[PDB]
Amino acid sequence: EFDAIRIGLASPEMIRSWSFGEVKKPETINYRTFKPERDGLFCAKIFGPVKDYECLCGKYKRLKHRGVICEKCGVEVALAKVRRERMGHIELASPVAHIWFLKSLPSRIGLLLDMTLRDIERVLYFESYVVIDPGMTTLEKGQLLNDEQYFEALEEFGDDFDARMGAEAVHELLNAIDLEHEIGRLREEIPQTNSETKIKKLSKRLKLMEAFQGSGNKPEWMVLTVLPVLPPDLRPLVPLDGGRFATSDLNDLYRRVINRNNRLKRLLDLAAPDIIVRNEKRMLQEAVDALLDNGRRGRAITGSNKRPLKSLADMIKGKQGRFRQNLLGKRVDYSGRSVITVGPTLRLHQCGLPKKMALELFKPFIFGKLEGRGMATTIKAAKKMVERELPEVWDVLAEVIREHPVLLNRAPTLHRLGIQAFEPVLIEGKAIQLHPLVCAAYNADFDGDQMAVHVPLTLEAQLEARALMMSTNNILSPANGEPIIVPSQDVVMGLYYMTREAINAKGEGMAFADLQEVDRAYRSGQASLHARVKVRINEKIKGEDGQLTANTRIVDTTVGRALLFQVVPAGLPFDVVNQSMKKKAISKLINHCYRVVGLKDTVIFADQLMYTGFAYSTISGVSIGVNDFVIPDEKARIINAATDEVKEIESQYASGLVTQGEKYNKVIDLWSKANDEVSKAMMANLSKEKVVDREGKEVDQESFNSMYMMADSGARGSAAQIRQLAGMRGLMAKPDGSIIETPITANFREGLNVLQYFISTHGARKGLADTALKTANSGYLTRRLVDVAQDLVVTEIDCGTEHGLLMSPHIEGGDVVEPLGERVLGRVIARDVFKPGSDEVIVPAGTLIDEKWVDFLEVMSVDEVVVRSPITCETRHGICAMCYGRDLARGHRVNIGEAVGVIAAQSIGEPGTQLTADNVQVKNGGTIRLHNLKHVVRADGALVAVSRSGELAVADDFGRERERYKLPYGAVISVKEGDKVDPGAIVAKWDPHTHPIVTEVDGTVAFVGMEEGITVKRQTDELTGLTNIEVMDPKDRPAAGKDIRPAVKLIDAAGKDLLLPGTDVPAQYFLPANALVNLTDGAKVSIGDVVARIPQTGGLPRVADLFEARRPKEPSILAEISGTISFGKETKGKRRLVITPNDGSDPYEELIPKWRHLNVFEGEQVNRGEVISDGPSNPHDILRLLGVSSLAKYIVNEIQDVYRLQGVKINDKHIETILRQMLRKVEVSESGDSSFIKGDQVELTQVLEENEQLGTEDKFPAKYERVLLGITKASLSTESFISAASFQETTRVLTEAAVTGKRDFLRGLKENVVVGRLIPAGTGLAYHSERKRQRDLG
Amino acid sequence: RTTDPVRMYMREMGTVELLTREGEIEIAKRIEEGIREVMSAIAQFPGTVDSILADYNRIVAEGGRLSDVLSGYIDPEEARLRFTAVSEQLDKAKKALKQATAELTGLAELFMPIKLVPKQFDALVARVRSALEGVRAQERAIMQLCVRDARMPRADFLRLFPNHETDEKWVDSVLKSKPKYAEAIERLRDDILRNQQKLAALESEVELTVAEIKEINRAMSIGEAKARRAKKEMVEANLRLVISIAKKYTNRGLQFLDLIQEGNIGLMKAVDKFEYRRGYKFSTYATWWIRQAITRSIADQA
Amino acid sequence: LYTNDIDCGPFISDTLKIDNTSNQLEALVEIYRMMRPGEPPTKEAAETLFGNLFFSAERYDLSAVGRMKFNRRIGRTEIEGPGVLSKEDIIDVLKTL
RNA sequence: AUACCCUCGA
Ligand SMILES: [Mg+2]
Repeated sequence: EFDAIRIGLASPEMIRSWSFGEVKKPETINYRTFKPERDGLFCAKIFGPVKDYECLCGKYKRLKHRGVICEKCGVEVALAKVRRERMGHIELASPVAHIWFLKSLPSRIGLLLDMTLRDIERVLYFESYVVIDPGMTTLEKGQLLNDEQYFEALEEFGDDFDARMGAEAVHELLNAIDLEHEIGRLREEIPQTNSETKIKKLSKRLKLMEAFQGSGNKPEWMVLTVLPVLPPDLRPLVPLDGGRFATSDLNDLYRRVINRNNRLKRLLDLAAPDIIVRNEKRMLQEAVDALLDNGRRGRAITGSNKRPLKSLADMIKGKQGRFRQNLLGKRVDYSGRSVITVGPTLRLHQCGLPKKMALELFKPFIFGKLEGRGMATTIKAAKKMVERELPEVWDVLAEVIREHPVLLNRAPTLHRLGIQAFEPVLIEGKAIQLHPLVCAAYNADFDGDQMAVHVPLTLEAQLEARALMMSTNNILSPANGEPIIVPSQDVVMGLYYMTREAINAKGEGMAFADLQEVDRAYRSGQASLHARVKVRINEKIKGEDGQLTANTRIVDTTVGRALLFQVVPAGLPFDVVNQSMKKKAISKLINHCYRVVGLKDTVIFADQLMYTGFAYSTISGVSIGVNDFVIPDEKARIINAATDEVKEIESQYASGLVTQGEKYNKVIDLWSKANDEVSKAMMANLSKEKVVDREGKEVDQESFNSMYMMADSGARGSAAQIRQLAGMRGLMAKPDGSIIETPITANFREGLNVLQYFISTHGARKGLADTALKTANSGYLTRRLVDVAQDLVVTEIDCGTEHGLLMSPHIEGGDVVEPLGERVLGRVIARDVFKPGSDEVIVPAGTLIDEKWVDFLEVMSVDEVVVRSPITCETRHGICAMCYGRDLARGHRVNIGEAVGVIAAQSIGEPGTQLTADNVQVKNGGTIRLHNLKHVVRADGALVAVSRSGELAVADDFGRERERYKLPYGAVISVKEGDKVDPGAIVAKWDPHTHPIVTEVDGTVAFVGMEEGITVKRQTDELTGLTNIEVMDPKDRPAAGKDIRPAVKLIDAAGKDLLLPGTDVPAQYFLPANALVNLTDGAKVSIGDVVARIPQTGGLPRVADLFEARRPKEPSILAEISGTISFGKETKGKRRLVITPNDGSDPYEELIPKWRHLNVFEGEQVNRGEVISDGPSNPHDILRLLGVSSLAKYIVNEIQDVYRLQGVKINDKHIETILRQMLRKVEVSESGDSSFIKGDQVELTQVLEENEQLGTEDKFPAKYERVLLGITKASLSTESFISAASFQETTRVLTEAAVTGKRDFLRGLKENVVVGRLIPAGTGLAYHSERKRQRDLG
Repeated sequence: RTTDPVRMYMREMGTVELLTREGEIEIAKRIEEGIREVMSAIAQFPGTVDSILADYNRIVAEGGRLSDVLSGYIDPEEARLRFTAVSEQLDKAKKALKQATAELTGLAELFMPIKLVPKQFDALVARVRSALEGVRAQERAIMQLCVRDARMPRADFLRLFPNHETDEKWVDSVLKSKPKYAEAIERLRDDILRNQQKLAALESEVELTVAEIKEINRAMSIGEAKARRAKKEMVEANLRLVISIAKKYTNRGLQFLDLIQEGNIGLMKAVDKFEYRRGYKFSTYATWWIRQAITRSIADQA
Repeated sequence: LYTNDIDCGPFISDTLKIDNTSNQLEALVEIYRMMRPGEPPTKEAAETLFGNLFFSAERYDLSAVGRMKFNRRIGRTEIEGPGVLSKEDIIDVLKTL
């Protein structure tokens, strides 16, 4: 065994140790005799023998001496496999710099010499000298000299100045670094300079120097004086048929390097002139650079082809970018594929398998069984029987297939559900038969899809297939507890048609003694499928745990509902099946049955539902005909009216009265209203388009029109599509996004004109083009999500912490978006839950909330609860099994070893393909309550609230808040806390239209410095619209009026100076430009009076932005520290708003440029959490100021809005898991034990602080600040280098690991995947634990 | 910050300019002057002259060919007369080994116009540099011995010892200087003296002293440096020709720089085998060698 | 300097206030430095390179469609024109821009 | 039995 794969620089001595010879000849194989030549790229002396256990001459052919090397044949006789491990070396006449440590964005060789990459490139390209060992001379070691400059320096000095050129000079510089002295000097000079940029550069210098010192790495090794050569089979020449040979790019590059090296030696040995020698050295540097990588500087090309050569960097990068196609993809055996086909006679656990595919896949199993039964003696006979397809081979094939599950997956597997185990059944054909109910999970229709089939071999593999990924096990979606193996289109249609009702039908009225009599009457044809009848039933209810009570009851229902209830298992009431059985109702029924009865009865119920749905959709000859699309009669009248209106509006525009810009909006609004009215009329006609006779007088009933059934049942189609099918198509958008001024009046039944078809083509082309980019972005996003959240696996059971996130129902707006029940279902409680009256414990502790608990919480008036979240659970290297709540694919709590991180990433990324103001008006009646409001009462009781943080809530009678609204600054509210307000009332009468400035104090104000023409302007509007004064702009004012700002000095009614609480200075708010101060100076202004009034995306890109924690073009400016805010000096061009908190004055405040509008009013509480200027928030400021839980709530809500817009439901556990993975790193402020500023894992800092507490001193513990990293940045910054190297930027991370000397302990999922070990999660957890037991404990 | 290597090759080479054919004649005259100087230096080494007499004896005994020994002057019968004269000069110089110095100067004058095949040139160079290597090795041996054992100071080392290396005068003088280091030297008298006996044997083989051999080898080195400088000037002149001719074979399955470097090697070979008395332009002869080099390079890569 | 503020801005005049290029040789050598960086430029070499890139029947050509469309877009009655860019063609494109 | 290019399906 082994562990902890290391990475470091290759020493010339260790490079020699690796090699088995010195490659010296460029050519590979002689054209006359086809054996590799001496000292060539395939020489037998170096790389090994061509034929296993053979030599060059054949002197020794026996298989006995496997290590002896013959006398005439120096090529040691050994196995042919050895050509894969044996490498050689090339001795270069001069050293050449390594391309990776040169051209990486932070140049390691440049950083180690404190000289810019440009200067090093000048030296390497033989353009300028560099100075080595300055000695006692004016020249410095870092000084570069030109030809004339160097000649002058040599003439002036003569000696004591070693100046060189090329990579030889760089090598001479590197080995004279004296890393100890440089580290000491740079550490001494690190705190001397207070510049942030310089301190950052010297900190990076320190990091590199300490990495080199600790890692046992030598700086001179960066410039390789000797380079290896790949073993011949890893750079093979695959002979083309016809005697041609196909040479790999590696062979071409190696040949080029060898040729240039041989040229170098034989031109230095004859003392060629300096210019040509330096040109040859440059060529050798370029050739080695092209061998190592390409396109960085030179972009070398091949012969007679514009395609660049493939270097080793591109080889290790793999295909598909950096996603290793050989170490992660790894085409497998015992596999096949074919087109899929629906099999309606299949049970949920089994799938059809063609005879030939099954016979080919299970061939070794068939051979084994044939030999065991003795029917075949030699394997040749077994092959003859299996190829003859003798009748007895089908019996043994059936025996090997009986209990051997197989794996089926679609091409894009967006989640674990995309590959499930099926117990194959032999079928006659070439297509793979699929169960209809698993198509939804696979997202696989039968329009040409193909599926790959894989045969697990080991008993471990078969048991994992049967116990974890058998199709019956995964009924519920891992993304949300809602079922995924649910009736789809056709079976939903059948079940819906069965459970309908007709006003008058054959067989209506009589009573049936049992469901059996109902079936007997229906099959005999004496009763309609949907006829209102009476039937008594024997339902067994599971109301009490462990006690199944059966009761007999007579229910008024239909024949179809009674028939379908005969399928329902024995734990559910009949009332669950007495409705119309729409798709959502059926899905909820399956979900309820799973959580009540079990799993086996649930799969039986699902199979029975599918069978009956198919049977009764076949019995009902439902069909689509031209008469089914019922065009409403009023559509013609509505269209004519709208055409008359648009003609009138066009005439008005021609008159010039109406502007084109307003006419566009008017006509689009008119046409949208007409389209909505037409659609409403069509739906109202279609839905009730049934007139029936009930023993005389005619009556109406729900329609039996086929298209209406297909919509209402939810089987297939939507109202938006019937809007096109039977109503006007409505407005359509031009490619620029502007809605075309004329709509499509015709529907698909009437047929569109040519122009309308062309517009619909605009729309359809836009959508179809968007689809492919949506798929690509979703794939990239889910790949990044998986690679950032893979190491997270449940390890502990209960971490022990009591921190979590306060979860409350999402009530953004007037309606409840998500009830509290759905948010905390399957979660775990973090603290006590209390009644409306305290001291009464409802939910004690971390009890996993289930259906019973959510019903209990709904019965009580619990509104806000705190639950344990993965962002909590401070356990190290994993997550506790509580803080990650109930598993979603299973009904119970998660089990140790569940890779919830990968499940989270798959859950978030799977539905990506589905992606792309004055006053408050209370909705319903409820007791109004205030939250986070800080305002004093007005003179008359207006209660104007100037605080920016504040909201208005209308709590229900029970106590839960039914609706909440954001109350803005300066809002007058008729405070009636505890007094119920009727629905539609306007309790708060805010009307900002401006930035009002409240006046918390009263008295006769003293507007000091109000200059009419310099600071203010008594400009009155027309018709005496305002008796006020307009403040003069700072630049529009005079030279002296530019610096003068109006100030309303705080005085009382008699002239007494007043000041705001907390600060001695008065609340004399300045009046800036564009102000509205109506109150006369010296007039008593009431408390809260308005003094100064100043007038003021979505889809996959948005969720990607949130998961990368990006900064938009204009981020929202937020307050830094809570306290007394000030005014920003606009003269300097950037507003500086100093903050003076009452608890402690901190004068530090940044300057915000006035390029973006700032809506901040001075003289109020800063409220660090609050916002200073509008705009989309920058995830960071929220994290570093509001906290972690606040950032968690904001990010979760932001992602969930995007997902809920398309109606896809995803549990928040997954988003919180990804958030935990991103917040995994923290930066340190005052270390005492580490570097000043460093990005270290929070686990590392926590461990260091815990050890320091019980250690040398007590102050050794470090203080740190949490930092947020994007997924593409958090994934590349992992401690393991193998995980990052196979994600992205392989070169950068590999060079960083090389210089840093990183070690990778294979303790993640991808590490064990690439190295071929058992996964540290799932069933490999036991193996990993035993390995840890045997390793750590001796 | 151009990254194109061809571009910087053009920049660095573009400083030098061409020259008319009289300039080529002058450069070839410089080459001839250097080789004449080094050959005249070789004349002051009796072993080399005896070796050229032996090669002539092989010529007469048909052990060597006319084209494998001589390369003209500034038919074998003129060679007969010239080597008879040089042998008579050698014998008259050896007879009176004062006036012997004048006799060797006349010997160098007579052997000065002669020109020989490069193989014999490298043989003569190998002999003289081997004598130099022996002297230098004795220097290093004595130096490491005394410095690392007796701690005898480097100042008196580089003051009194040099240029004799053969007589007991320096050992005795250091012994009479009476430091403790001279007392420690007495343990190392035997090895140093027997190595100096070998040096004296080498000198008696060559009949010359250390200072004389140093003078001749220094003059030969100066002549070689002059010839090397002339060749450098000439090849830097013809770099333009080599790039111009290298244009023909770009897409021949080989890089441009490899082609021009092989053509450069060919043109240095051409310079090594170019004479001005042919009365021809250089380009005519350089084209053949450059074509040979480039074509062979491309043929090797098939 | 006949100009205005709201319309007719100094877009060219402001551009001409830079690059410190007075002689046509200075402009030619600057263009040679830009297009062929590194190699030291000579008068003849830079002039030849600029001429070849600008108005040579080889290494540059507008087809009949190209000339017709350029004339139509910049504004010209003649449909047919020279195959190479005219001296005043660049001035016309600058004016249109 | 290696790399590009083209076309096609989900
Ligand atoms: Mg499909």
